[PDB]
Amino acid sequence: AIKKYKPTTNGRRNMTSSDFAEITTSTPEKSLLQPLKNNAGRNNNGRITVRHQGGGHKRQYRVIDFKRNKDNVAAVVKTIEYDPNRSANIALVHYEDGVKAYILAPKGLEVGMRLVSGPEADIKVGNALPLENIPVGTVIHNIEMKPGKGGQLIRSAGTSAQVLGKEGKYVLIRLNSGEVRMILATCRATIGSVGNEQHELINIGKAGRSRWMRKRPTVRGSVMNPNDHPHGGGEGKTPIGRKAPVSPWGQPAIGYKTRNKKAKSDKLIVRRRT
Amino acid sequence: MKRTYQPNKRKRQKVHGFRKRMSTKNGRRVLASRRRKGRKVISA
Amino acid sequence: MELLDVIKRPVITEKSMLAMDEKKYTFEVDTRANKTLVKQAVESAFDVKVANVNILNVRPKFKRMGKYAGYTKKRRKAIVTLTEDSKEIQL
RNA sequence: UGAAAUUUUAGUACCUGUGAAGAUGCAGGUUACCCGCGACAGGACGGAAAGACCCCAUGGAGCUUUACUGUAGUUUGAUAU
RNA sequence: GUAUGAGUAGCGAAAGACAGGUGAGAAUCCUGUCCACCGUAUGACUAAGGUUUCCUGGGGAAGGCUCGUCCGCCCAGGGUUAGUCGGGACCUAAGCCGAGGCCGAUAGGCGUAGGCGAUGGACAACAGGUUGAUAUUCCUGUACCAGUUGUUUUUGUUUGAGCAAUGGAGGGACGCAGUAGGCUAAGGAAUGCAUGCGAUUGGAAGUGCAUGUCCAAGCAAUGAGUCUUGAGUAGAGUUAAAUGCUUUACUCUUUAAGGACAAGUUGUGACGGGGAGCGAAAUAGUAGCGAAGUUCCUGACGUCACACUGCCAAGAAAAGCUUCUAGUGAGAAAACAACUGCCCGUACCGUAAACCGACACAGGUAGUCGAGGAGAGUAUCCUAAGGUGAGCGAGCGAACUCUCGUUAAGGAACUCGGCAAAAUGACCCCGUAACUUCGGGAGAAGGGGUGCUGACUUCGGUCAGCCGCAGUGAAUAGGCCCAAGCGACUGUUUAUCAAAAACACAGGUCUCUGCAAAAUCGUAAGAUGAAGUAUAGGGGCUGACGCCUGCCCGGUGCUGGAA
RNA sequence: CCCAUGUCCAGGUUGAAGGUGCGGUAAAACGCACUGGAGGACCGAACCCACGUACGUUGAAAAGUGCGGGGAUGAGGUGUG
Ligand SMILES: [K+]
Ligand SMILES: [K+]
Ligand SMILES: [K+]
Ligand SMILES: [K+]
Ligand SMILES: [K+]
Ligand SMILES: [K+]
Ligand SMILES: [K+]
Ligand SMILES: [K+]
Ligand SMILES: [K+]
Ligand SMILES: [K+]
Ligand SMILES: [K+]
Ligand SMILES: [K+]
Ligand SMILES: [K+]
Ligand SMILES: [K+]
Ligand SMILES: [K+]
Ligand SMILES: [K+]
Ligand SMILES: [K+]
Ligand SMILES: [K+]
Ligand SMILES: [K+]
Ligand SMILES: [K+]
Ligand SMILES: [K+]
Ligand SMILES: [K+]
Ligand SMILES: [K+]
Ligand SMILES: [K+]
Ligand SMILES: [K+]
Ligand SMILES: [K+]
Ligand SMILES: [K+]
Ligand SMILES: [K+]
Ligand SMILES: [K+]
Ligand SMILES: [K+]
Ligand SMILES: [K+]
Ligand SMILES: [K+]
Ligand SMILES: [K+]
Ligand SMILES: [K+]
Ligand SMILES: [K+]
Ligand SMILES: [K+]
Ligand SMILES: [K+]
Ligand SMILES: [K+]
Ligand SMILES: [Mg+2]
Ligand SMILES: [Mg+2]
Ligand SMILES: [Mg+2]
Ligand SMILES: [Mg+2]
Ligand SMILES: [Mg+2]
Ligand SMILES: [Mg+2]
Ligand SMILES: [Mg+2]
Ligand SMILES: [Mg+2]
Ligand SMILES: [Mg+2]
Ligand SMILES: [Mg+2]
Ligand SMILES: [Mg+2]
Ligand SMILES: [Mg+2]
Ligand SMILES: [Mg+2]
Ligand SMILES: [Mg+2]
Ligand SMILES: [Mg+2]
Ligand SMILES: [Mg+2]
Ligand SMILES: [Mg+2]
Ligand SMILES: [Mg+2]
Ligand SMILES: [Mg+2]
Ligand SMILES: [Mg+2]
Ligand SMILES: [Mg+2]
Ligand SMILES: [Mg+2]
Ligand SMILES: [Mg+2]
Ligand SMILES: [Mg+2]
Ligand SMILES: [Mg+2]
Ligand SMILES: [Mg+2]
Ligand SMILES: [Mg+2]
Ligand SMILES: [Mg+2]
Ligand SMILES: [Mg+2]
Ligand SMILES: [Mg+2]
Ligand SMILES: [Mg+2]
Ligand SMILES: [Mg+2]
Ligand SMILES: [Mg+2]
Ligand SMILES: [Mg+2]
Ligand SMILES: [Mg+2]
Ligand SMILES: [Mg+2]
Ligand SMILES: [Mg+2]
Ligand SMILES: [Mg+2]
Ligand SMILES: [Mg+2]
Ligand SMILES: [Mg+2]
Ligand SMILES: [Mg+2]
Ligand SMILES: [Mg+2]
Ligand SMILES: [Mg+2]
Ligand SMILES: [Mg+2]
Ligand SMILES: [Mg+2]
Repeated sequence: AIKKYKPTTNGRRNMTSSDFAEITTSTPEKSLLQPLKNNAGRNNNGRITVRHQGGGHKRQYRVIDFKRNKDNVAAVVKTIEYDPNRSANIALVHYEDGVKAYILAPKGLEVGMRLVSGPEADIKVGNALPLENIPVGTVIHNIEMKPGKGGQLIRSAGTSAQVLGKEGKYVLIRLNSGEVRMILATCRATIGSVGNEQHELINIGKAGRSRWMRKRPTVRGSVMNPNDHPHGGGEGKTPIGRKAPVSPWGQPAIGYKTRNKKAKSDKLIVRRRT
Repeated sequence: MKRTYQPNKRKRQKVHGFRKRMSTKNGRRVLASRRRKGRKVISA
Repeated sequence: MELLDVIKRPVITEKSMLAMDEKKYTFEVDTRANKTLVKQAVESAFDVKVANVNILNVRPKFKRMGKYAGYTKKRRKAIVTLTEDSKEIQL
């Protein structure tokens, strides 16, 4: 659940966090840890390409098994662990053959569940099946767009998609955004919804906490200089003073769509949203 | 009052060293120019 | 290099004479000579048995005559200690 | 022990007047023996900076936009693959 | 080049005095005595940087803000010793280079394999002595690590000991905060011990004074303690294999047992070394000699040890190393003796006169140690070890300027403005408002106590007495209150005239983005976004929280439509 | 500004969540003690910063010093690469 801190200090005032009740341990799997460096929004040229990123706490990457292509044997859920890299929690699972892996933790997952993957797996939270085998109306997550590539869609905490129907070699899906689109029927998905639904409700509370989470301050364009931002300049506070608000590089910032107009995936997107 | 020049042997060589100059075409142009001018010391 | 070329000359100073009293002799050696090579060269040249060789590099020393200024040549100094029951080097 | 800014040459008063219209230096008159030392800062339109204010130059630069003319990108069509 | 200003400004934070010596010449150089200064440093070590500035003997042209017989200066000689210390022959991070390769008017850009790259990991020696200058480097003593030869002793030679992968594994291997415990340094006291001395200024042979009051690494024995369940069965895996490792179910065990760690202690290292002090000539305090080394108190975030606990922001890699077989294999292992072990750095300065600041410059310079009294303390004052007296001085004691002390009566009348200064300041006790988001406000405010000596104390007091103008008697320590605007808050900002109401901020909202996402860097390749996936990411605006956020879609943008 | 890897923050103070005990109830909520040790928490050295003022202003200094001043476990300081 969400615990609210008493307003002992102005910084702590109105702050909330998770109790981490679901988390069963704090010792990740050594075999599955990998090193990660904080790119801080800088590409191979060393230029800042994405603003407002950098600093914050050190992290280790946990190798998640998005593919769920090990259908031979059952995987027993050993622990539910905190993952610094993603909003959702992960689950360490042991395959009966001794292979250890991490998966996303679906809502309602519990230690001891014996998950299975493959066409014949039953429709139970945490199981993985090709979309063709998942009955309509089912709630799923960790959907892959191409067979064997591994789950890409519906992975954030609390997210979920629903199977609407079949057609041809494609399966009709409503994604978490409300967009309805076709996805290749041989793509896999995990039954259920991503756990840690409460994540959205956390109140960060103070600037230092965002800095921990690797967000650097965001400076409004209206308080820059004209050579810095189209909104920059002007005496005193100023209105936008343009036809429409724009990003630092002149791209309109309200309502202007950016999806490529000749996207190949229009043929598969049935109903858009966002 | 910390001043601009903070000596450091390694940094001098890595930035202005002979091998650094030779690693790039423009660095070699500098060496050629120093030689043509006749500088006793063409590199750091 | 030739063993005869390894050792250049002795060093005669107050410190080196005190060392002789302990049966260790100081020699200037080729700057590229390692103490193992120095040991071999001393043995061949003087028929003595060497117990240990301590080598050190003498930096070039700045000097100036009149309007001109430069540096003395760099040197390599090796202190060779003979074993007991060994002949002394006579200079 | 030992600088510096400044400096056309100076044996370098006051008043009233004159004058490029605000004079140590010009006119009339007055005062004043020669050379310094310790202090003050009224003046030398004192020094420092070829005024930043103001105006001018068919000067410069940064910035803006439904100024003019272009243009990177973005997009649409024809055409080749 | 030389004047003027002008023999003028300045001679760069601070205490020196005198005697003696040296010498042509001395405030300035040496010696001595007293005095003074720093002492969480102005002491002791080190990294960088500097690069001979180190030592010895000379010199006084120039440099030194004076002088100079002297110097970090000039002249001549000399000085840096490593299997163990730091680096290389070990490992890798960020980053960099990059066979082929990708991309690209040229040049080139990018990048795989593979490498480079410490600030990190790994890794065998310490104590004392010695020189004018080096020392975990030389010497003495006592070790350890890797390896070679040889003697001896055991055991194996192809039903084969042993070694052993570039392969399978284990391990290395990691955050922050919080106290608690152990141990040792460190510190203190003693009518503990040892040595020396008896004062003349009135008193003291004693509970007087001064000084000292202990030693490695290694080896052996142990050890405060710390962590950890341990077996068996049946499977399944670990590209081949494995007795290794991972793992699934099932039994038994789990106040334990077994196992893994462990500061430190004792002994030996030590018939050695240090040590107050005594102290030689033939010329010093130097050879040399050399006593005691107890008890008690305090006690470390130094070490056990990131051990335990808690927390969210979730806290490197690789090698070394340990195992497993696969392979390889006729030699192996032990003890002993002798022997081998390369390159680079090693001087000296280093909170500075030797580094960065043009200077022998009131500035800046990472890390370690950093004592005593009072004290919470590394604050503060005075001191220990130790270091230093600041590279112009001698007079005089005017104005004026600066820095500082005091000030009758008044007490903000000053002034743009209480600017500056004054006042408050420590600890203990009593007591403490509006308002409030219930946390605060709050050290609100306003008061009281503080020294010394006895007595008694339950040890914190209390009672009694004494002294002064005054008892945190010095130093170091908040002034407070009422009210309004702005910004919620801690933060950030114009290095060098603006620290703010400006920026940020948590929160709100709008909007883009279905993943080769949008966005951005780039001609491209390739990147970031993200090894993330709509509870995510980018962009615009607003800015905690509370109550709220009205009307207008005609115009301009955006979005949709398609006759 | 950022990346990787180290390192620094004397000493005091306050007392969040949680936990235990006792009350309380059908069980609770809840109350009182104790324990516990949170915080862009408090006071304050080193450290970092630079608010006021005097002086300096051919400076000791091409940005400082004296006296005060703010932060000082963090959005922290700082070293190396
Ligand atoms: K807050
Ligand atoms: K998370
Ligand atoms: K902002
Ligand atoms: K503006
Ligand atoms: K030159
Ligand atoms: K005129
Ligand atoms: K005047
Ligand atoms: K300009
Ligand atoms: K002159
Ligand atoms: K003159
Ligand atoms: K001399
Ligand atoms: K070494
Ligand atoms: K290192
Ligand atoms: K073995
Ligand atoms: K050792
Ligand atoms: K011992
Ligand atoms: K040395
Ligand atoms: K004390
Ligand atoms: K002290
Ligand atoms: K002097
Ligand atoms: K006088
Ligand atoms: K005066
Ligand atoms: K008055
Ligand atoms: K108040
Ligand atoms: K009193
Ligand atoms: K105070
Ligand atoms: K503000
Ligand atoms: K704010
Ligand atoms: K407000
Ligand atoms: K401020
Ligand atoms: K700002
Ligand atoms: K609001
Ligand atoms: K936003
Ligand atoms: K707006
Ligand atoms: K915001
Ligand atoms: K409208
Ligand atoms: K409209
Ligand atoms: K000041
Ligand atoms: Mg952003
Ligand atoms: Mg602005
Ligand atoms: Mg613009
Ligand atoms: Mg504007
Ligand atoms: Mg306005
Ligand atoms: Mg050496
Ligand atoms: Mg006239
Ligand atoms: Mg006139
Ligand atoms: Mg005349
Ligand atoms: Mg004139
Ligand atoms: Mg003038
Ligand atoms: Mg002009
Ligand atoms: Mg004058
Ligand atoms: Mg002086
Ligand atoms: Mg102090
Ligand atoms: Mg000297
Ligand atoms: Mg000398
Ligand atoms: Mg002189
Ligand atoms: Mg090493
Ligand atoms: Mg490359
Ligand atoms: Mg090539
Ligand atoms: Mg070692
Ligand atoms: Mg020395
Ligand atoms: Mg007497
Ligand atoms: Mg196999
Ligand atoms: Mg301790
Ligand atoms: Mg040394
Ligand atoms: Mg200095
Ligand atoms: Mg003192
Ligand atoms: Mg008065
Ligand atoms: Mg009075
Ligand atoms: Mg008034
Ligand atoms: Mg008045
Ligand atoms: Mg004031
Ligand atoms: Mg006092
Ligand atoms: Mg503010
Ligand atoms: Mg503030
Ligand atoms: Mg400024
Ligand atoms: Mg300011
Ligand atoms: Mg605003
Ligand atoms: Mg604080
Ligand atoms: Mg500093
Ligand atoms: Mg600043
Ligand atoms: Mg504060
Ligand atoms: Mg403070």
